[PDB]
Amino acid sequence: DKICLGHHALSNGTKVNTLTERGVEVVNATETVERTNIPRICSKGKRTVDLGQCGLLGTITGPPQCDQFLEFSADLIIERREGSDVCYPGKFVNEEALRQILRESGGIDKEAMGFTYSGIRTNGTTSACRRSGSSFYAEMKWLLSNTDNAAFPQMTKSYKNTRKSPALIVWGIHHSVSTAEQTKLYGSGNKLVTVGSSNYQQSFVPSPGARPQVNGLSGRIDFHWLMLNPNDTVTFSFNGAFIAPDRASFLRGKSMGIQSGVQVDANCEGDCYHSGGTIISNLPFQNIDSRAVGKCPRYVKQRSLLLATGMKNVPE
Amino acid sequence: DKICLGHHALSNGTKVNTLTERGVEVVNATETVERTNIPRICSKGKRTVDLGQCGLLGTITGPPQCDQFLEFSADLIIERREGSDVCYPGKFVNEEALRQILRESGGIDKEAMGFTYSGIRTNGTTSACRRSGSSFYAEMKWLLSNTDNAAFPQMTKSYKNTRKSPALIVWGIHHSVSTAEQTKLYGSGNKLVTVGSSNYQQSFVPSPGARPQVNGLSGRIDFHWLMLNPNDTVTFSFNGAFIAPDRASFLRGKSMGIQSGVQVDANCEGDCYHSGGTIISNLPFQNIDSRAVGKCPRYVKQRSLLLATGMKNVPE
Amino acid sequence: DKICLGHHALSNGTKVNTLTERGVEVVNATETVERTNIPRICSKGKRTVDLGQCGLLGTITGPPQCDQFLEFSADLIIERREGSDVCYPGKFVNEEALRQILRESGGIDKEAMGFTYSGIRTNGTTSACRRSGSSFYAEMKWLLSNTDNAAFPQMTKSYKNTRKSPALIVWGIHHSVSTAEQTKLYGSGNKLVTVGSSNYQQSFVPSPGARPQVNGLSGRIDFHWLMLNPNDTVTFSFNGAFIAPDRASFLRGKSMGIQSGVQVDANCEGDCYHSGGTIISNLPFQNIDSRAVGKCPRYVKQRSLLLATGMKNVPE
Amino acid sequence: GLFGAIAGFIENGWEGLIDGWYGFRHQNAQGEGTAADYKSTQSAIDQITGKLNRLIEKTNQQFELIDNEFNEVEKQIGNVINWTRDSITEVWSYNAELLVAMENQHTIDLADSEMDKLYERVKRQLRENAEEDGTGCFEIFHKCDDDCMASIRNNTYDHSKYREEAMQNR
Amino acid sequence: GLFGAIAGFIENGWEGLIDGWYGFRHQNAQGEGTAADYKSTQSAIDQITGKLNRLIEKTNQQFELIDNEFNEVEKQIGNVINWTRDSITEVWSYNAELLVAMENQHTIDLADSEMDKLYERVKRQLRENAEEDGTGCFEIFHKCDDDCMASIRNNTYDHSKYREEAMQNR
Amino acid sequence: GLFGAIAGFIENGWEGLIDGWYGFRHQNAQGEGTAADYKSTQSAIDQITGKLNRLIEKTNQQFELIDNEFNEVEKQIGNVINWTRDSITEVWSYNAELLVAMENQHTIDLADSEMDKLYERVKRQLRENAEEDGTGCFEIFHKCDDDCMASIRNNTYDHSKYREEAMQNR
Ligand SMILES: *[C@@H]1O[C@H](CO)[C@@H](O[C@@H]2O[C@H](CO)[C@@H](O)[C@H](O)[C@H]2NC(C)=O)[C@H](O)[C@H]1NC(C)=O
Ligand SMILES: *[C@@H]1O[C@H](CO)[C@@H](O[C@@H]2O[C@H](CO)[C@@H](O)[C@H](O)[C@H]2NC(C)=O)[C@H](O)[C@H]1NC(C)=O
Ligand SMILES: *[C@@H]1O[C@H](CO)[C@@H](O[C@@H]2O[C@H](CO)[C@@H](O)[C@H](O)[C@H]2NC(C)=O)[C@H](O)[C@H]1NC(C)=O
Ligand SMILES: *[C@@H]1O[C@H](CO)[C@@H](O)[C@H](O)[C@H]1NC(C)=O
Ligand SMILES: *[C@@H]1O[C@H](CO)[C@@H](O)[C@H](O)[C@H]1NC(C)=O
Ligand SMILES: *[C@@H]1O[C@H](CO)[C@@H](O)[C@H](O)[C@H]1NC(C)=O
Ligand SMILES: *[C@@H]1O[C@H](CO)[C@@H](O)[C@H](O)[C@H]1NC(C)=O
Ligand SMILES: *[C@@H]1O[C@H](CO)[C@@H](O)[C@H](O)[C@H]1NC(C)=O
Ligand SMILES: *[C@@H]1O[C@H](CO)[C@@H](O)[C@H](O)[C@H]1NC(C)=O
Ligand SMILES: *[C@@H]1O[C@H](CO)[C@@H](O)[C@H](O)[C@H]1NC(C)=O
Ligand SMILES: *[C@@H]1O[C@H](CO)[C@@H](O)[C@H](O)[C@H]1NC(C)=O
Ligand SMILES: *[C@@H]1O[C@H](CO)[C@@H](O)[C@H](O)[C@H]1NC(C)=O
Ligand SMILES: *[C@@H]1O[C@H](CO)[C@@H](O)[C@H](O)[C@H]1NC(C)=O
Ligand SMILES: *[C@@H]1O[C@H](CO)[C@@H](O)[C@H](O)[C@H]1NC(C)=O
Ligand SMILES: *[C@@H]1O[C@H](CO)[C@@H](O)[C@H](O)[C@H]1NC(C)=O
Repeated sequence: DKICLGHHALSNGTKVNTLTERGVEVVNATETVERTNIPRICSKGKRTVDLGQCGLLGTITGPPQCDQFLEFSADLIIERREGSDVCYPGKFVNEEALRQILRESGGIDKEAMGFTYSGIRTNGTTSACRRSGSSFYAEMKWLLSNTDNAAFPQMTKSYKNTRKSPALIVWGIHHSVSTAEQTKLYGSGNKLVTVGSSNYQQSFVPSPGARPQVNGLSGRIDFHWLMLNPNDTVTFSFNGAFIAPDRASFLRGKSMGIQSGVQVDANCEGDCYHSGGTIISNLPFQNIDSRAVGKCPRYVKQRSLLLATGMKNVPE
Repeated sequence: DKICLGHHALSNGTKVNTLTERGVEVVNATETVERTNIPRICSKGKRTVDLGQCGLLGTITGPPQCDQFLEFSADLIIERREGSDVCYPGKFVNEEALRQILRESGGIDKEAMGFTYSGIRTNGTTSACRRSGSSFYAEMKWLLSNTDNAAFPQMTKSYKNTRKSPALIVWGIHHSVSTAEQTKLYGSGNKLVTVGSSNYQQSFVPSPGARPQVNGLSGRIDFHWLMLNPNDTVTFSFNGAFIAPDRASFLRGKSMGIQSGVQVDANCEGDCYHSGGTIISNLPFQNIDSRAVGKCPRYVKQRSLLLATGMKNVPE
Repeated sequence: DKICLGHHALSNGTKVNTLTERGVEVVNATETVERTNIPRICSKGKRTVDLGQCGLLGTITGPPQCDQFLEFSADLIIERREGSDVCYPGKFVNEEALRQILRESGGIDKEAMGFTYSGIRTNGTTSACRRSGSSFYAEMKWLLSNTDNAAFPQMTKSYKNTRKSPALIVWGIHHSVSTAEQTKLYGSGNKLVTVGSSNYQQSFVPSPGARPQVNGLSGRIDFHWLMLNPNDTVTFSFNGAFIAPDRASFLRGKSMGIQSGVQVDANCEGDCYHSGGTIISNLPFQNIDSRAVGKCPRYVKQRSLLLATGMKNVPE
Repeated sequence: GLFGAIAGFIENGWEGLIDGWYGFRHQNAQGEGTAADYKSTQSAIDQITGKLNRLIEKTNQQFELIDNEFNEVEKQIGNVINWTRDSITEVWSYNAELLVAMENQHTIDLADSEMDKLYERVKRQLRENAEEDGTGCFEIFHKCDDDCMASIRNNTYDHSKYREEAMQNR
Repeated sequence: GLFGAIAGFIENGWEGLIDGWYGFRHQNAQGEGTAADYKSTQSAIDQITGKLNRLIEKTNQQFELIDNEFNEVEKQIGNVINWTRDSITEVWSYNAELLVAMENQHTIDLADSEMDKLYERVKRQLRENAEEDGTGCFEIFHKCDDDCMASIRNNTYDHSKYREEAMQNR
Repeated sequence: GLFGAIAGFIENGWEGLIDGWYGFRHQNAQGEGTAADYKSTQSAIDQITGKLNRLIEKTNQQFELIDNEFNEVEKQIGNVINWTRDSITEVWSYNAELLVAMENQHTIDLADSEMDKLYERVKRQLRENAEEDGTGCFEIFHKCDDDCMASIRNNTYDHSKYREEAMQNR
């Protein structure tokens, strides 16, 4: 007698939100916000450099913890909490900018600056940079006056950049414990250092005085840097207080830099990283970490946003 | 004979915009962009501190106008145009960063730094900080040499942070009218001050010379600051020119900071503020002020965006 | 016997994307992403100033290449790669901020500062600023000591801003090749310069030393600036090393600034510019240059996004 | 709208219908009358109110000051801030404009369909006892007294009890 | 589309119909002919053009340079700027892609419905004088000369004047 | 939904229909049976999967660190960064919420229409050999054996071969 049309249904649907309705039940639905983290740095197929105890800025200056990182090559660079940029206590001026450069550098190649010295010492060392006995930053030279209280002569040193990519130049400035220690090291009087390239002008007079004993030492070393362009020349006028660059750094190519506290894993591949690990997902959004980096789903504040993949559920 | 289906209508609808049409008339509509301002700061239920003539940075140093704000507590902090951070003319280095910290501080608690001094004066005052006769910043000490033209000895002062939250440390630097006034105050010669904590290195040599008579005075005081971490120590080497912190500041919790020129009102509650008052609304957008702060509707450029809440109007 | 309803169609449609489908063919479609560039700066109807060899910051100081730009007026300002801000080698502190101010200035009007000098020279010149023989920056004065090695006295100079808009004040600092050249110019000893306005405090001690021969010269001139408010006064204390402003700059109104390497064209009108030219379009999006400026279509990464303007194509 | 009822095959709306959104207007031997359909009306109201519930809210996300109205921040950082704010303003102004236009398109169509759904409901109730006018009316062959009309309105109308007499009038 | 007419119960479109978007193709004793419906065609064109009017514009909002192509800004601020610009680019690329796909979905469905609305209009005009074919055609019982066909097209066709003869052919 | 079939004139869904999304349930002298319609089912599945293909992806756009979790950046720049990130988070949270709600509205309606399109297909196949029940059923005058029912399902049913006997039962 009769023929009837109908549609499938379940006893119990999945609730989703629409333009007009909160919590309408549908036959099937799926998640659009990723919540699953992988608690490893998934680095399958990538040249990875885990800096460990080496601080990223220490790869340019070379404290003992960074000896195996002086010319690293990488697609992915991992900074660790235990990293330290320094052996002799000190810090870099414009430090975060420099970390950002080095994170995407592809790693670094090193080249001799070509400085020679006459009328001064060049081999200043210390207890805090330990290589079986006292030492110093592997890429740097601590310039002193020939002997205690001797006049450190006014000096003029050049380096031209004969390569086709910008050279990263780093130099330091020493801050002795005393005002009397500045005289012993480089002779008494106000010392001046200046730096000049096509688009750079800056000068630094030292500032002695006591500081807290870091690494058992109360002195500090300032660290400074600029990018010297191809065919550009850079000049260093100095009367003392000055830590001379031995080598220049050139950037290799391209990389991605992350900070993290979890283990490397070459068994999984991922392109979205955060400190707690790797977000592997095809979903358009994620609610794990708003500071995730790489190629990531967009961060949203919602934990879940279900997308209907079936008709509305209208049970018996 | 017949039965007819129909729908309601009005003689005159409300015009709205659609995907295909500008100005289609509908039965009813409602506004989505808020234009109604309340010309008061609606602070019902909130611990509110209206700084009035006290400048927000003056709560850390304590000029006379800020005497009642040295240890305030707040959910909401209001800066006024008439506010002044200084009594003796001067300004802070990194000032806006510090205001941003203090705006969300929840207010401040003060603690003795614990400095003692031997071989120098400690009670420098002036006409511009009036507390029935001359005075000075309530939280600071103006350090001088024992007598006119006397040698201000090289000094080394420490403060450890024994609490579990970062301590805000503030100190000043004086800039006398003359080069001769610098010698009278702290003795002749170039004076050096330096500061060193785990992640901080900076030095300041003074700079005397004449300036415009502000508050009738042509001298200036520099103000400087850093956040000293828990269990970290901070050292001050100084030969003079230096304004010593007596107390350190600790931040209480959380607050919201606003700038405004209208009255406080404890009769209304709001969470979105701008200089002209409070935006109280459930609407998703507002066209009052793009720099409104708190928890606000999103600012849009349109004055009005009507949302249809009825069918299309098709009159007789 | 029968009447049939139908719709038009073509043998071959235009593929577009929908919510459910990639590459569905429709009867007609149109592009929403602009890809057509015009390789000129389309400036019909606009007061245009093409700086050419004049650097934008050079309009404030006046090297010979900028002689015809000392008081320009403009709606549109064009910077060129061949532009130079300097004749005597040097650079500005806070340079990009100043370029941003000048780009939207509407151009500049110049006014005498009103400085007189007693006990010093005022007419220092050089080989690198050529106006048929040696010269100097047209808006500046190179202050020297009366004669070689003579004491440059400590000096105190004021300028009040009696106009209703902020005055841009520029001054320089010289960095001679030698430490001996600093003594010849302004007498031996450490020279100090300071600057003080209602909301400004800064000081600059010079820094001699050798630099690369730019324009055949190894000296450098620092350039410095602040915005002096209406009815505010600014003071310059100086012992030497100092390049004095002759005139102050006032901003005229409003303009738009661009950098470009293509020709001006008064035959076409446009409001969206980039270095390669002008984007003339009514389309909502563009895929030419993400750094385009003016009033532009939004930059998107896609080269093309076709919008259906006809029904789906369902051919025989 | 899409369903071609409102501003479609129904010529126009009724200004006298103050009782609901949709309704019936009959004409028989006892005269004309008009009554509002609750179900259809309520279904449209509920969908529209659900839109409002969704849209009428701001977020719990707090934003603080990053610049200063009494003491201008440094120019470079200030210009970056202004550029960023203006960019964000441009996104929200677009979002707001597009949201409202899309919603309004859907609201109008949604009301259109509810009208159509009521129309088709009644057509189905009447079976072969009536025929479509084309203007939004059903001409009824057999005799519907005011009782009859109320049975249609209240979904109780039995087509088989008037079928033959209506069929005979083919 | 949603209304199941275009690429639905109508097998396909006519390539010979260059006169409008929609139309009638008849077949009688006098032969076959085809004619475009203005009203339906115009209603779809007007809705589509209204979309374009809305979409084809940029804003009056000016943006200025915050970085420098000839003289690189400081690296830190430069990276913040680039990050911000790239973030904004990502929002607009999404907005643009979603806008176009949503509009295109609606445009296709909108055209589908206009086809359906024309189909239902005619069905209602013909009353009991015709029956649905199922392919988008109405088989007519009584004899429609070219005059008759034009009356249907122009909305003047009176069903009662051919009813009995069409009914008798049931 | 908009088309008034699912959660509309069809009272409810069938929990026994595990074969497809849509289907026929018949009742004749040989008893009751139920079978899934492939075409309608597949058309809805294909549209829904096409949505997923569009939506299930992230972009190839890389973002790098602009701040530092181990060594806090300067406060001013840090606050600008946080403000910018939070502003962007607010845009995407909105985009995500609106996208899903809009898609879900369309998905539900899309399924509703496919149900309706199947319903109208069959109505058209049956011609004057059947009449609408109103609950989603077609009462058939003439005698449909299980063969007959399968002809309707498979689109082969010829209305003219049972017409008179069905018509005679008017
Ligand atoms: C950033 O934009 C603000 C406005 O949003 C600018 O401040 C305004 O400047 C105009 C013109 O000088 C004044 O009329 C207003 O009083 C100012 N309003 C506010 C709220 O400050 C500000 O100048 C811009 N910043 C920069 C660096 O150009
Ligand atoms: C910010 O991005 C711009 C491009 O949008 C970078 O500038 C480009 O750098 C590449 C590689 O060095 C050059 O090939 C181009 O000539 C540059 N284009 C422009 C328009 O300047 C810039 O380096 C980025 N900024 C930072 C700090 O990394
Ligand atoms: C910017 O926001 C970040 C978080 O996104 C702030 O850093 C967090 O600070 C809280 C409270 O001190 C700590 O509990 C977390 O450990 C921090 N998280 C991270 C990832 O750093 C940061 O302080 C904010 N920046 C500024 C200048 O306020
Ligand atoms: C439905 O029924 C119960 C909750 O009452 C639960 O066990 C089951 O998982 C539910 N299924 C779904 C799809 O919600
Ligand atoms: C329901 O959706 C999920 C996605 O979460 C999918 O994998 C699965 O195949 C679907 N299940 C059914 C029975 O359709
Ligand atoms: C450092 O170098 C000088 C060279 O002048 C040499 O006399 C001295 O012994 C060296 N000291 C050490 C510890 O190598
Ligand atoms: C640098 O100079 C060399 C010649 O020594 C030349 O080959 C090269 O092209 C120059 N590079 C640039 C960027 O001008
Ligand atoms: C309609 O009629 C007049 C304008 O002609 C005006 O008084 C009335 O407010 C209007 N109402 C609406 C809802 O637009
Ligand atoms: C029309 O909309 C407003 C919102 O602006 C609402 O408050 C009011 O109840 C509505 N009026 C009617 C008659 O529905
Ligand atoms: C300041 O302190 C010194 C303590 O050495 C004292 O001699 C002097 O009288 C004090 N002056 C004032 C005004 O209190
Ligand atoms: C600071 O040192 C004290 C011991 O004096 C210890 O209790 C506390 O945990 C330390 N805090 C941190 C952050 O290391
Ligand atoms: C359709 O046919 C051919 C490609 O096969 C080509 O010549 C013609 O331009 C095409 N037209 C469109 C509108 O795609
Ligand atoms: C098709 O679209 C274009 C826009 O690209 C328009 O200019 C043209 O008039 C349209 N052509 C036809 C035949 O409708
Ligand atoms: C510069 O000015 C001084 C004025 O004291 C004058 O003696 C000298 O000749 C001038 N030199 C030149 C080259 O104009
Ligand atoms: C500046 O002072 C003059 C009086 O010399 C006065 O006319 C003017 O209003 C003042 N401007 C401001 C901004 O206070």
